[PDB]
Formats: sequence, C-alpha cells, structure tokens
Amino acid sequence: SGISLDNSYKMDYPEMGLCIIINNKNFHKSTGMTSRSGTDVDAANLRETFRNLKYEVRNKNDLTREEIVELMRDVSKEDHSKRSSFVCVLLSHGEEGIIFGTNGPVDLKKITNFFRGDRCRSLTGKPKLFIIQACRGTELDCGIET
Amino acid sequence: SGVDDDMACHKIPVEADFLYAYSTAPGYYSWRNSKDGSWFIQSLCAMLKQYADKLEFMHILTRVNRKVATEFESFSFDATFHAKKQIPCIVSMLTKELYFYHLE
Amino acid sequence: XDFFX
Repeated sequence: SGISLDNSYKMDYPEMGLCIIINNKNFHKSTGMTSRSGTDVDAANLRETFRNLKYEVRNKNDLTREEIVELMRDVSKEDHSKRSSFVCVLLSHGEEGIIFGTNGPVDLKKITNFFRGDRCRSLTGKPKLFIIQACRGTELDCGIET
Repeated sequence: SGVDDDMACHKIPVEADFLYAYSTAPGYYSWRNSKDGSWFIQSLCAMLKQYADKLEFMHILTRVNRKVATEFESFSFDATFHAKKQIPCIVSMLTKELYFYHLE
Repeated sequence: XDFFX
C-alpha cells in the first residue's frame, strides 16, 4: 500500500473499552469523612459522556478499600483483546498519591499497577486513562487577577 | 553504533501508555460544588461532549484546563477557603495521539 | 455550596 504513519492509537477495535466509574459519596462513620455532595451529578454526567463515546460504562458506588482493589484486579484480569482502550474514573476524597475507599485509603499505584504493560497483556500498547477527582494535598491557589 | 539503542527484541516500558487526568495540581485541594458537581468533572464532560469528534485528547484536556482555570472560583463563608482557584494537571505517559473517533 | 475533596 501507500505510505503509512503510526502516530495515533488504533481506536477501531470492536469495542472502545470499559469505563469504570468509582463514585464514593458516603463514607463509614468511623472514618469521620464527610459525604461528598454533588458527586452523583459527576457520576451521571460521566456515564452519559462516555456512553456517547461508546464506552461500556460500569458504575460502582461507595466501595471500601478492599472492594476497590478487588474490582481493579478483576477488571485487569478480563480479556480486553477486542477493546481499544481502558478508562477508570475515581471520585472520592484523596491526598497526594491516594484515593479513599469508604473505610480508608488506597494507594493509586496499587490500582494502576494492575494495568501495567506486563500485568494486563490484553491492554499492552493500548491507552489506559485514569481520571481522578480528589484532592492531592492541602495547598490553596489564591489566583492572580488578569 | 551504541549499546542502548537498536535492540533485537523490542520492549516497551511497563509504565507506558498511561494517562492520568488529575483534577488539580500536585499538593492542592480540588473543588466540588454540592449542586453542580466537581469543577473538573463538569468541565471534562462539557469539553468531551463538544470536542471528542474533533480534537486529539490532549487538546481536549487543555481546553478543560482553561475552563477550570478561568471559569471557577470558590465561594465560602470561611475566609480561609474563599476566592480560591484551581488548575487541573494532565500527566501523560502516552506514546501516540488519541482520538475517540476513527475513519469509517 | 463549595467544598473540597
């Protein structure tokens, strides 16, 4: 054939892929973490947005730290051969490098490591997108007038 | 030649092909409105709805950065938390351009 | 109302 370029990911597999949305709104009383009012609007907006991009959206609400890890492990062990990409959206409280389950923290590296190129073969070479609504510390940006 | 290029057996990094679309810069709070949702997710959805059939993903996320940065500012009865701003943070380990659409 | 995460 004619000249070929390889500058964009192949996005015409049979399926665009999964979009896993973890929507943590209510936290166990013993943690003292306040409920995240407004997060259901985000989870609904994301579901609609990714549905129109033809992702298979799976919404999960109020998962413990153990459930988050188990969900990620199980998803990483599916056969993604016929999927172009993978998306995970995390909506929770957080700190730098950490997202909260309803009963305590999960290191973001633990979640993303399941999808490493050597650990999720059917996603090797395919874009893996993690969208994270959570704090990354306690600094405040005062802004500057333009 | 050289010792560290032109390998006979091709590998890629195990950390390649990841993209982390963080709602805020490292070290910072991330803001959420109790009625409308988080500033970042509101803006990300709006830009994907408008531009996913038109722009490469990094360029969509750059519009999300501009929308969050310019259109939102916190309102709080607590002066400590009032009038604050936010910039999201795109962290790309991707190796190719990403378009949500393809040629038919 | 505004809160943070």
